[PDB]
Amino acid sequence: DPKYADLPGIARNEPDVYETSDLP
Amino acid sequence: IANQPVVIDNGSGVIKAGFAGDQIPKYCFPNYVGRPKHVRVMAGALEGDIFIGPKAEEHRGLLSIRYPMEHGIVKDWNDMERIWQYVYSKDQLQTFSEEHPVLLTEAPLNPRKNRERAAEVFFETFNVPALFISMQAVLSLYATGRTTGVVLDSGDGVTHAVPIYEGFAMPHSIMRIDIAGRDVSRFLRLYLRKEGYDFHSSSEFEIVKAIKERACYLSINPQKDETLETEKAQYYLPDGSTIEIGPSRFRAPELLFRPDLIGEESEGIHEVLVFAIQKSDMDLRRTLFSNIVLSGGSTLFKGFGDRLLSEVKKLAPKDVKIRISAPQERLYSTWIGGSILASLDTFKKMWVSKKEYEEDGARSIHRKTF
Amino acid sequence: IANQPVVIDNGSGVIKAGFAGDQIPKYCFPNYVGRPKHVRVMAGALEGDIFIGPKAEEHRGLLSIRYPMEHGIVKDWNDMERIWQYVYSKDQLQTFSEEHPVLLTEAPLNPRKNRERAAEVFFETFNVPALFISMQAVLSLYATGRTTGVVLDSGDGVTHAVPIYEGFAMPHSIMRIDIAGRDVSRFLRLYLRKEGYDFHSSSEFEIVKAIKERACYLSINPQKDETLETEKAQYYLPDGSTIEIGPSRFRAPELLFRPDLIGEESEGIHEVLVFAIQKSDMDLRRTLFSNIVLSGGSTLFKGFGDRLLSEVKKLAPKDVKIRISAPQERLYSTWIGGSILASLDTFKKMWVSKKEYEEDGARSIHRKTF
Amino acid sequence: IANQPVVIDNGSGVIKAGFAGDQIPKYCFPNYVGRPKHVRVMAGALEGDIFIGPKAEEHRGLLSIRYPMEHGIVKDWNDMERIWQYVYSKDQLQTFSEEHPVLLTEAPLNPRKNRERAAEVFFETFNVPALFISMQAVLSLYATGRTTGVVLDSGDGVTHAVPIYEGFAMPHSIMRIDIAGRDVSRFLRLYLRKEGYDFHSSSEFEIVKAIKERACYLSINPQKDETLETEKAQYYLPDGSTIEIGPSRFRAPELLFRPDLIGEESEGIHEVLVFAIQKSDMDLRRTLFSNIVLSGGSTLFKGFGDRLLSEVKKLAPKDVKIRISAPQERLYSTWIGGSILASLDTFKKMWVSKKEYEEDGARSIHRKTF
Amino acid sequence: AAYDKFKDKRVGTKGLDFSDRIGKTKRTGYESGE
Ligand SMILES: Nc1ncnc2c1ncn2[C@@H]1O[C@H](COP(=O)(O)OP(=O)(O)O)[C@@H](O)[C@H]1O
Ligand SMILES: Nc1ncnc2c1ncn2[C@@H]1O[C@H](COP(=O)(O)OP(=O)(O)O)[C@@H](O)[C@H]1O
Ligand SMILES: Nc1ncnc2c1ncn2[C@@H]1O[C@H](COP(=O)(O)OP(=O)(O)O)[C@@H](O)[C@H]1O
Repeated sequence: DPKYADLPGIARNEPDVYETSDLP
Repeated sequence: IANQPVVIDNGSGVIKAGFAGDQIPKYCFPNYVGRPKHVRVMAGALEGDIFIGPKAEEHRGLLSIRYPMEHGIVKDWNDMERIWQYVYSKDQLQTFSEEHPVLLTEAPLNPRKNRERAAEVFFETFNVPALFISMQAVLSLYATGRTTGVVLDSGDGVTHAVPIYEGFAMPHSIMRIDIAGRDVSRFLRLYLRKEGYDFHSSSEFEIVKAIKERACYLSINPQKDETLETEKAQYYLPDGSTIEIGPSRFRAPELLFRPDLIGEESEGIHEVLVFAIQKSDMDLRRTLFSNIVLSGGSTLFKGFGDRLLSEVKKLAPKDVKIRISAPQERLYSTWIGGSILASLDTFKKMWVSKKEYEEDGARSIHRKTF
Repeated sequence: IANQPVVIDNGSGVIKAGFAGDQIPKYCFPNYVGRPKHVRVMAGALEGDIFIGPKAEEHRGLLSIRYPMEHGIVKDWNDMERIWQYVYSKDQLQTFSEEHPVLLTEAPLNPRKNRERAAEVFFETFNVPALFISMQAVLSLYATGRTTGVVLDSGDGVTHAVPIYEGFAMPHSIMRIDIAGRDVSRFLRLYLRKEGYDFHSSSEFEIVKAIKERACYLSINPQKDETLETEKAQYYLPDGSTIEIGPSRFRAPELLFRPDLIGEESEGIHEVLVFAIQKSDMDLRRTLFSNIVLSGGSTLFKGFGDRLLSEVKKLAPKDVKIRISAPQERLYSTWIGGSILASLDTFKKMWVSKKEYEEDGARSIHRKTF
Repeated sequence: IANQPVVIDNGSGVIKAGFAGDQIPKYCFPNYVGRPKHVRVMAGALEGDIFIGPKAEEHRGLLSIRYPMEHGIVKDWNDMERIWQYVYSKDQLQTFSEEHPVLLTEAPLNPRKNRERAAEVFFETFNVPALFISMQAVLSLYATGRTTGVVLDSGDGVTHAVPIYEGFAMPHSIMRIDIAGRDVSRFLRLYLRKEGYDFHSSSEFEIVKAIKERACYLSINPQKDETLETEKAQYYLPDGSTIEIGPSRFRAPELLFRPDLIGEESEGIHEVLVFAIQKSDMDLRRTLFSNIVLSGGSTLFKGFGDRLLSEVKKLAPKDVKIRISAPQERLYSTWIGGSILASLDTFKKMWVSKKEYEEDGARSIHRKTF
Repeated sequence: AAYDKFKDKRVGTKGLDFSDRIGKTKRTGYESGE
């Protein structure tokens, strides 16, 4: 978001959610 | 008077301050008091023996750093009082403490005497209209906008996990461990001494923290990265000197998953998360694995999510859907929650007024704390 | 040849071993394995990576304590077998397990596979002539010398009440609850952290148990002592440091009477006793209130008798005579029973021979277990 | 191996060499290489540009002194290798390096690159059958003949404290500070210039070291004796000139207890001892206070025991027995330990062979060294 | 006298590795003098 982007401690180029595979 | 309440996120590393309604904290400064160690000889030299925030960061070499709070527990109250005085000063928010209510965010499972002394400051030393103490985990849910979820808040001072389901918080399933970001910095320092780089000074320890933040990745398989030859990533010091960190880059952050490395008889961070869920009733366990929320600064390590999910998957039951959600503003999530909660009209009933404290005393805070 | 049988009280806290006819158990040691956490560097050091009993008691700081059996269920059989191997070592008893018969004392309403696996060890590993497993309640009656009486045995592992009338045990009236001495020590630890005293290490948890046993009183009225400001009685630690225990003294032991505190929706020990009597037939109920026998280590709390008697009176029918008899040797009543039972000529018919086990297997020991 | 192992105590001040079984080190010489600064004009004058040991002591005035090792870290490897060559030469042991095994004694928590390069020399330059590196603290215990004790070894180069219990060493409780005997000599030189006595030359600094050893007492109260007018105690220099040392006698050696005097952010020698014990488990703390062992040359200052015991008593807990034990041969204790360990048959298994080093490389030294 | 006291003492050097290797849990050098 461009609003929070001004802050120094922002995560960039990272996935939002880590999840397991649905298929066994 | 209903002047807008001030949110103060009393973090171990950096204190985040601002008024309710604000989208981001305006004023973020390191939580320590720097005093000049060298003697003053000149007549036009820097005035004052106390430097807080950007003045201390600029003139760091002159000053001796000393953290007042350790593992989220205020050791020196005189220094802690001066930091809150600095929040209200012309350099930071620049408002009267008597006009605005305050919203404080303390860690879970702290001593009763800690809250009592902290409260005394804001009612006796500062004539604050009203004070409300809130949990770190509950505020994170307001920031994320979810009623159900496990909040794993791994800070610089303390790491704790609080499972909250559809607004309800299970107080018996809350797990807290003293080992946090500041312990990894000390553990990395030991590896720099083994390489042959000494950082004895309080100012030099802040450079070691900067080195960790700049060049430190979490190994997915420790035995693979132990066997494979590590790339010697050079770091440039303020003077110009280069340091090759090498294998110590991934060996330092491993402490979070194996506390036996520093030599502490405790569970790993990955065990804390799963154990907290396992303590909860059978019905909620599957939903808690579905709704996992990461927070705190110690989650920012490269490949943190990948390693954590692998460790949780091994400990977790077979054929269960594990979804770990990380907000991009991991560091600022707690404060953002505070602003959202503080903005509500229900907040008027929630806080304890100055007059209310004077009548009942500390007892009112203890009843409403959780 | 019919050699003198060895009595082994398989307690969760302490194992009590001796020969039938002995007035007191000759060999009593804690039921946990201690392994050294620190590294050996110098020659002529303490030999062995495993320490059991008085060798682990003296070097407690060096060792990491692991209990193999919790709530009367053996989680680690390798450790428990090694401990039973130590019972017949050169330190304890000094005899061959193949020469002497064995008498084991298990808790009521335990899993079938737990008892079955325990027996396999003494028939397969140890070529014992004959094995007899006995109830904790029935042995307490031999010790006291009463055929009729309700035995409320509140141990470290489990608490249970078995009503037995004129040597007849009602198998449907037996009530056992997991909450015991071990849970009160963990519950006390929670109050010490709230006062600001951390005891993370397994070696430090044994001091918390020592604090409970030394300085802990059961208040006759909870709310009076909760509302009044405590004296904050000081305890001296091994190193020389002093801690203020304070309100944690009387708030810890309440767990036995109020399981709601830990969050477990179970009956209190006072409800277990009365409910077990109320299950019995109308004419026997009055006699069972008249003849109540207290046993187990967790009954040793100061004012236990006065608090229990008050709680039973409130729950019991009006105008009923309630006489609760507590032997001075509460801890050693179970073993003394085993010695009396084992000395009887009839006991020769009671046990299962090694030959009978080999033929019928587990079936034989399952038939003669109750 | 039939050939006796050679013990080499690589001290910053004096190197102590000899064969295992010997009662005292036969060959003790200063650890520096003296080169002639003046020009050779006549025929028949002193031969060689390199003087080591008694030849350097005899003709010191001609030579420029240069210490190859500082704080137990080899600065110039070419010079350090030549001194090790001198140990084997006709003047010293007069034996082949390839025939005898070697036992090296380095300070704890030294850089890995120093240990790696030091070992390489004894396998590459010297064709040694086997090399074993040992810790200074562990060897001191063999000399004293005790498995349990805290070893405060304050040397010329480095001061460190290692708590060891019944052979076991806690590696996380080890404390190391660069400030040592050589720093007090430099700090005393500062006071000599303030008094008005110049010792610019490398030879004149060795006279300052001799002055320090002769006339320096440790005050029980430093501020009292600092204020009081001091007696001007005269010292006679080699040439015949008399110097009045005066107050500098006790103000110089204070550096050991107050590192803030030079301006280094480190703990005092008295804090190092107590802090190292406080890190150890609660149970062992009282035993470690009971068993305190002094070592190193920097403890030989008059009133060291009186000042240390006063400082430890203030920092230590109340009602604890504090027994400080001093071996009569403080200086020679470390070497004697090496001779005792080296004489043992268990030492044979401890060895790293030449063949083993060639296969594994530097890894073999890190794997087998502590 | 010190040699005589420590003379018959032994250590187990099998599987010995003091180094800062993460793999395979905790290690304690010198197992026993058996
Ligand atoms: N990019 C990063 N990578 C790894 N660790 C980081 C990074 N940024 C900050 N940290 C660590 O996180 C700490 C910040 O913790 P913080 O979120 O301020 O805690 P609190 O919740 O107590 O305010 C820093 O001191 C540092 O140790
Ligand atoms: N004086 C005491 N006051 C209170 N609790 C005690 C006291 N002595 C022992 N205990 C508790 O009782 C336990 C002993 O249980 P025990 O009777 O040995 O169990 P078991 O029946 O399994 O053999 C101790 O571990 C402790 O928790
Ligand atoms: N009598 C003395 N009084 C004070 N200091 C002394 C005395 N004798 C020696 N020293 C100091 O101790 C040093 C000797 O250090 P030493 O113990 O030999 O070092 P290491 O243990 O590193 O081999 C000398 O260089 C000197 O600084």
